Amino acid sequence: KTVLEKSKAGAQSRFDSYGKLYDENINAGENQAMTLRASAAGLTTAVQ
Amino acid sequence: YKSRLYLLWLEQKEITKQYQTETDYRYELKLAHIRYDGTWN
Repeated sequence: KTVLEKSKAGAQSRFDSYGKLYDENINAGENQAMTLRASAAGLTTAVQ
Repeated sequence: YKSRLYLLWLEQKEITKQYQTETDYRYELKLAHIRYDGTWN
């Protein structure tokens, strides 16, 4: 019984991890990298 | 002008005038306006 319980604990440590990860889909940093590329993509106007 | 920002400025270019060699100035007016995206025209 305790063997099953330890396996349950492990499996749930995982569900909790992938839960918390899925919940913050895009990290502050990651969104900043994306918006940087967005900024570089613009400004065709000015160089024209 | 018509609810958009425009600016005017005037630039002077050095031009020599023809038997006499003399430094003289020519003046031209220039206009610009700001596009929607934020880039100056």
